[PDB]
Amino acid sequence: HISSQQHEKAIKSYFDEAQTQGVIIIKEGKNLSTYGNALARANKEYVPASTFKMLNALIGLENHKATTNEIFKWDGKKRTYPMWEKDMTLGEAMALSADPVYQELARRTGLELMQKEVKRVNFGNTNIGTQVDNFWLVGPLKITPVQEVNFADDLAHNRLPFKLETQEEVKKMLLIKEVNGSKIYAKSGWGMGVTPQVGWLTGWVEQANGKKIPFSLNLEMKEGMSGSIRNEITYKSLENLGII
Ligand SMILES: *C(=O)[C@@H]([C@@H]1NC(C(=O)O)=C(S[C@@H]2CN[C@H](C(=O)N(C)C)C2)[C@@H]1C)[C@@H](C)O
Repeated sequence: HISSQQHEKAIKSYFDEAQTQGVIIIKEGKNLSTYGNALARANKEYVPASTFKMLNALIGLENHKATTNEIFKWDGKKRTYPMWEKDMTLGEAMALSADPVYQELARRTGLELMQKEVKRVNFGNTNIGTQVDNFWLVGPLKITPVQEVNFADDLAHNRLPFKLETQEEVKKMLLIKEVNGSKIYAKSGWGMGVTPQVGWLTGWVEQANGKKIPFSLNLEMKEGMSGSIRNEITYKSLENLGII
């Protein structure tokens, strides 16, 4: 009974109140809905940053460069964040968004196979350039919020061109929240070495009844913003719309 004008206003205000510019795309069935305080971002290209980890893991697992219980050892070198200084599975690394593990996995895949697989699944502008272990951070790979939500929709419904088992193993890594019999699966992203900086949270909601509603939030991150503003705007938006 809440008007769409009111939903649009409330979700715009969540971005306004985080002092950022952003959009959140929701897809119900085949219909895309765009909300937020910067709608024109929906079809603009940004680096995928750590959202690329979902496809890196699909490619690595499909091509047997890793398994889901293999432990990627910390090599003992200092990492940007102390929580990355430990040994972890692809799964743990997904939740911590640990770039060093994903960089190692990309190097096992190698530049040639990586290029072929990123073209094969049709991700973003599909260009990875000549450096297998940084193309998702500063270019040249870019992707729009519409393309990210369509990727999430594909993964949520096992539609990507990988085995069903590869897709389920990656999906199991992405569970971030359970809210009233609803499950939220998502990957966050924060591209710090592009200007302006870009924040992402892309995934889907699995409702109690089995329906999956994919989303993609995309915003401008600014110095001394907390990463958790991405989750908060998302949960508020999905709750406002009655998806969770
Ligand atoms: C991916 O985009 C980069 C990493 N991704 C994230 C993220 O999406 O939050 C971070 S932030 C890093 C992870 N956990 C630490 C933390 O204190 N929290 C935000 C919970 C800091 C990285 C920048 C990746 C390419 O570096």
